[PDB]
Amino acid sequence: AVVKCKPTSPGRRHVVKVVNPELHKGKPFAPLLEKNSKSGGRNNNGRITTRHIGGGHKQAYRIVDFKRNKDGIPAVVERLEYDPNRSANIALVLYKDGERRYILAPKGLKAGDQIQSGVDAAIKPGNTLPMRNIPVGSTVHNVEMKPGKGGQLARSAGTYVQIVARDGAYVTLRLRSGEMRKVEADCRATLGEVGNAEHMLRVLGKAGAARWRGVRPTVRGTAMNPVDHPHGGGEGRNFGKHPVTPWGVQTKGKKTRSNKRTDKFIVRRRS
Amino acid sequence: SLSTEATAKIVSEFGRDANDTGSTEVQVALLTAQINHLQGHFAEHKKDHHSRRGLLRMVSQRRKLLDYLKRKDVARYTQLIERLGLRR
Amino acid sequence: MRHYEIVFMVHPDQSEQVPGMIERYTAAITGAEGKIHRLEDWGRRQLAYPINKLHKAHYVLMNVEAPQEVIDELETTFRFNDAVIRSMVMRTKHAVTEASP
Amino acid sequence: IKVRENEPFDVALRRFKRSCEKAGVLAEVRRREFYEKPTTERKRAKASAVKRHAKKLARENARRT
Amino acid sequence: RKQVSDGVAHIHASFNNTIVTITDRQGNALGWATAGGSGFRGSRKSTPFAAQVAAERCADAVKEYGIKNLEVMVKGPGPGRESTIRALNAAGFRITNITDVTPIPHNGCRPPKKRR
Amino acid sequence: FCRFTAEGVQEIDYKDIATLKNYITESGKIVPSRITGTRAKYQRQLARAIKRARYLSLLPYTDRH
RNA sequence: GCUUGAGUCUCGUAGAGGGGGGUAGAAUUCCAGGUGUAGCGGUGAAAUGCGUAGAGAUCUGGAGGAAUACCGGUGGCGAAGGCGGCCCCCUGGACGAAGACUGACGCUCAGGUGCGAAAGCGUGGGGAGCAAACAGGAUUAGAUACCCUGGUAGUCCACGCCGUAAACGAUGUCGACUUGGAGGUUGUGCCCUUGAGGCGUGGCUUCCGGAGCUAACGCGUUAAGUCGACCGCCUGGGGAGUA
RNA sequence: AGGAGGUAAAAAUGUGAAAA
Repeated sequence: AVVKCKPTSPGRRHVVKVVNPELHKGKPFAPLLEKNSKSGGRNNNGRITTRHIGGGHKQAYRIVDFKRNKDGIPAVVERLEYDPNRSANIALVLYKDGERRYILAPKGLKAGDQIQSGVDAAIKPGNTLPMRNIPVGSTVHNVEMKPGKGGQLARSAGTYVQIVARDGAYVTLRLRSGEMRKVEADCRATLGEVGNAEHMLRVLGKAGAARWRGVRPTVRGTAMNPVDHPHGGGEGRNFGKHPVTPWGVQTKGKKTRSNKRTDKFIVRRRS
Repeated sequence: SLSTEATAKIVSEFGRDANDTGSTEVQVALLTAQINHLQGHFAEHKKDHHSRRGLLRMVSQRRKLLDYLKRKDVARYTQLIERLGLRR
Repeated sequence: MRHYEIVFMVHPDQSEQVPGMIERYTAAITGAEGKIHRLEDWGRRQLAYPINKLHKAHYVLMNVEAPQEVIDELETTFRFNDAVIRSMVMRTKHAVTEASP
Repeated sequence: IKVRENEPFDVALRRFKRSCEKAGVLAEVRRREFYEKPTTERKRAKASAVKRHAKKLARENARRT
Repeated sequence: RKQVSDGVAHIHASFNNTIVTITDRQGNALGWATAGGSGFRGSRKSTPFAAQVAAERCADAVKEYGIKNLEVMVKGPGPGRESTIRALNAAGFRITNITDVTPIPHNGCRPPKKRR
Repeated sequence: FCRFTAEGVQEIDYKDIATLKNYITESGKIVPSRITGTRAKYQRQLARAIKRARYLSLLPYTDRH
């Protein structure tokens, strides 16, 4: 799990990486690998719309199906795999019919466990089923917001959601952000919680460690020139202004929540 | 805590007979089986110190038996420890 | 095998299905070679206090002697069965008989 | 903890309240647990408790009464 | 006004003040009066006598609602808690029953360490 | 000093709530041995029967619900 | 070699002993809505503070973490610290009875090792209530305190560390011997179980006392009495249990 | 005899020489 290397050299001192001996060492399943081309945060116009992105190591897209449409077919997990794109770990499952797909590895999952989807699945980790059959107060992950959408909520490493209420056609879920949001009861969700919860304790250790992950250096606003940022200028590290974005939007307090279309789903906004 | 039938199985293998339940030889093995049984228990939990005191107790007690058996009869000492495999 | 004194309440509406619940667990009992002793369903009985709702409940006694493994599996069902309410289990104490009422 | 006294009451007489806990339990549950004085508070009390029976036993001897 | 027939006189009494509230059987209160609201403040406010006067001020304006018989629900101890009871009966209402409900825990929350 | 299974050796159950009523007040509070006079061994057995009955909603924890 | 030392086995017993996983009620707090409304709250008195926005008060539903009234007792368990809502899973120790088995395998111990209230610290969660520091209002000669209103760390959980207490029955540990009384508590045996009893027997443990002991207070079959074995420690007070 | 309720704001200081 969490291990801290010895300070053999500067930059290797504060290095703490998370090791997992259960992870399959070897080339992944070819039939599920679409190529992925990074852009470094440049759109069709080619301009840097999302700064600080670029470089890194070449990654291949792992086609993981979180839509989970196969119902009633029992499937045993062949093995677990490391995903360069995800934050958690993917698990190569194999359906009885002879079809292999990827899924987010829950906490209680082993290379041999058997999960399935449908309305008659057993209340066990990794099983996906309509929230109208899930017992209130339980914990699930990879939840959809639209029936047959695919699953947007709770899909990060060591993350989950808490199903609380069920008033007829709706279900009140307590998101991990400490917020109560309603959702159609007929949405599917994998029961359990996302594994690899120790990903959080991982400390990069060195500058290059963040660079090859795909993140370019961030320049502080107070260092730029008056034309480059609302901050900066002056002589020596003097601020004098109210913190804002490089474009002039008040930061540290300004609530940018402006949708109104999905407002009647937010039961209790996070605080 | 070992099962009574298991203890009956131990005595029927080490002592002269089943009636030699309190023999030095059986006393060693009986304590050993209990330790191995509790070895898995203490492998986890890491907090049963009160139970662990009981364990460390039967460890020192089993230790005392071997020291006595050695000075008593050098042969049987080595004979018992090989069929039980404890010295290392 | 150890003895147990399983007892739980059932929602009045699900009270009509109590035989089916008993029969299902009886299949579990026979599926564990458990020496079932009682089956004294005290019936639709009023509670001492309303449990979130329902003034009246449906008590049922099993008191079955069974293997360790099956008793573990059995209790999980109760926690995931919406009909059953307040399902506790007790220890051996030398398998018993006749009812109190 | 309830009284009705249907028709012929004309008076409270709800002493059942004070017969159980009414305010005696609230008079002490109001503050300071400490878990230390409660022990010594009764040890000092039960000290005299046993001594209260000890006093009554060694009386018969004088005073001309 | 609706002219209700039975109301509940919730009397939440404390060691310092006493609130008198004649509600409805449904719980929807129709009027209230306090010991402090009846003049007496501070020390004189925390007296059994002050509790009695508060009963009458609350007993009034309920006849407007026509409460003939009523239930009495007392909560917590205090200087009054029993003086205002008869004062409420002397008002001219039928005391159906007096249910004393108090927040007596089973050793739940932590109590303060005040009063030194 | 009250009579019990001291001589008529038997076992305490929890289902016999009628007898359990004989050891509790109106508010359903466990009556101490200082009043019952029963032995401490059976008193604990009695207390366990009460808590089991309270959990199974046979004997109320408190009066009002 | 033997057996009265220690220990093993078989058979029962009481228990907040230790650890893990669930779960129930009361209460407090918050949130949403309805009725309804000028005070609420606090104290020795008062004020800060909340409140015509519309609180407190009262009712319905829901969300939460922590702590478990009565039981509960100078009761029991544990080496000590310390452990009490209930159920289940794994597990330690002690005690009693009848015989058998091993045959002094015993006691203790510097170094060493394990455990070890609370506070405190490291990483990550949790946060109702209580509440160091802190703010304000009172009290006061002043109040940097006691009182009151709020309130952070922390108290809680998982995993490590620290190893200190008036850690105290202030009494080291093991064994034996030396009149009783009232008790509590848990096993075992006999008698007419005729009836909550009559005649006993061990352990644990509470108070009062004879001998003897002590400076006295008091101790007193669990001795600070009478002997034996080993161990730790003391050599006037402050300095200091610091450098 | 047995168990419960009620009971105090302020109240600082006093230096240095005497016993048959």
